[PDB]
Amino acid sequence: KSYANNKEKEVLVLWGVHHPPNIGDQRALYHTENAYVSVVSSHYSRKFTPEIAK
Amino acid sequence: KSYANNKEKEVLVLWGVHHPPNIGDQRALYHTENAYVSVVSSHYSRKFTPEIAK
Amino acid sequence: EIVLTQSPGTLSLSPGERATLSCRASQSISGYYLTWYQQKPGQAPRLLIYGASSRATGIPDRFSGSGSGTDFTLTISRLEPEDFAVYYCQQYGISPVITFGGGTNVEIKGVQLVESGGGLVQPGGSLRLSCAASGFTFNIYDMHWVRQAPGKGLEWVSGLTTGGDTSYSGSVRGRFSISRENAKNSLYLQMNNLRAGDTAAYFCVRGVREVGATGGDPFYYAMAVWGQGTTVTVSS
Amino acid sequence: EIVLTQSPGTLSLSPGERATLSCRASQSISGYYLTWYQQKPGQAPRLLIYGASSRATGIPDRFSGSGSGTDFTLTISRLEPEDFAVYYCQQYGISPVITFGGGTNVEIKGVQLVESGGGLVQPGGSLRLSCAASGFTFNIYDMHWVRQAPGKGLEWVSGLTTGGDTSYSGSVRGRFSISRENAKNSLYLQMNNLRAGDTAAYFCVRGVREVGATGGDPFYYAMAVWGQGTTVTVSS
Repeated sequence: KSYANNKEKEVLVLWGVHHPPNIGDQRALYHTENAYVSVVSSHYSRKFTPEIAK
Repeated sequence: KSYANNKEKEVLVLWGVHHPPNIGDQRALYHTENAYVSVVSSHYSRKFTPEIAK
Repeated sequence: EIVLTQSPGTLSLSPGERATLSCRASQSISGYYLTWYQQKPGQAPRLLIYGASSRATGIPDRFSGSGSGTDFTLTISRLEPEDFAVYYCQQYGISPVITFGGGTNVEIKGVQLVESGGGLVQPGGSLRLSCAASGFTFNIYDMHWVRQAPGKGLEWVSGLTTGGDTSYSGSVRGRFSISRENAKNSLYLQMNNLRAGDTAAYFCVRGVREVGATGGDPFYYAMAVWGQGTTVTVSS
Repeated sequence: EIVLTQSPGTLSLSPGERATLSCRASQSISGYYLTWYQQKPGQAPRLLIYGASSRATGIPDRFSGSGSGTDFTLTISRLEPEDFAVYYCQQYGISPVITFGGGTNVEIKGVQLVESGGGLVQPGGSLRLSCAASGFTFNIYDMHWVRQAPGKGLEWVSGLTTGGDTSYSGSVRGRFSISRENAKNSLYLQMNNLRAGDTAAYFCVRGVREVGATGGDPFYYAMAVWGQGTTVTVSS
């Protein structure tokens, strides 16, 4: 999914990257042990690939 | 591939990391969905593992 | 949420036998969406199966199911006289409404909650029930109050998530009112305008781990655990 | 670039038949390096197969090939009278020189470009052709001018990448000269010192996506698309 500005003012955006404390959540909710997110812009961009950390 | 200085002067070096906008390029050109580059020095070193981002 | 239909509401079969039971709905409804129970008359219900395949804790291997979409199914590998029981079919609506099959009797041929206040009122009257918790964190789980007439199909009276989204039936709503207390580790159900449709045995029920907490509890989209229930009646 | 040799330049076969055709070269030449065409006499060519295995767009499944190194091959699963046609074998030299097989007639027993200026001159004379584009971005692709004598093997007259690396044949070079215009969406071929070897039908051809652009165009190392061509002649 995506968005770009139409308002012509500047924008401030927030998001999160889930780290369960156990795997049974991870398989139950999302059904992949693989994590891969890619939050992308022109200037900034970054990916996220976590595991469970107790 | 590699290089080290023989000129005894300081050196300035540039390179790039390809992000296609579609996969058919990626398979056609390079024939791996996997990206892994490793640009390495003594002090600096870094790897690069991108995907397609539209 | 959708009307279900069990298949069959009672059956009579011999030992050393399978038993196929099909709970199917109006619409096609996606499959980690149901769970499956038993109950002995006099005992509270017990949890067996969830999501049309997968199996609960403290178990043999014999009860096993299948099916998808509109037609969900639980089957049985072996029948035994210790299984002499009514089995149920309980589904979490996307409209957050549990819906119930009408119970299925197997006849074989030859931690806890605690309820509070069950009993009599006058019809058109007013009465409250409470429940209370023991040995867990009543914080987390989405709770449900449930009813049952004797040897009848269940009905789901009400439930509430821990962030306040209520769900009732359109008939029962307004006449009942709930309220929850996690610091108390207890629950309340104030009730008014009571007629013979309420003449039934009720149950307090702990359901669903909401998203996040420490624990050695996983979650399903099944119940967690029941209570022993209690009788409530109008008369004169 | 290398001389090719098709096998056979004509054949006569019945319906409901395969057809094996082998285009092989001097050297061994690596396999995503060829593409394969048809043409009906009167029609422009059409694209079928590339890289000795893989298949173009808007297709049945019947034409299918194999081979590697020196000997490339296209085979056919079924023959039909709608296939009555000459098939070609066109390869991108590492010396950036397209080379051509001599056409292979199947006989069955019982968006666009536009050319400009084809016609007559005197031998030893001088004349220009143009081509012009429609409904794409003439920016991107590596272009090729091509020739064909009637019912003869083709010859590749010239082509140019979009960064200026020209390629001609050693015979044809100097007598022809090209120039490209992407802002115009058009192409030019000024030509001088013209003899009967030029008495032939020519074609303007859009080839290869260079590296990088937005689009729902992939690339091969085949052609993209042809034009309808036009006749050119010397006489007196």
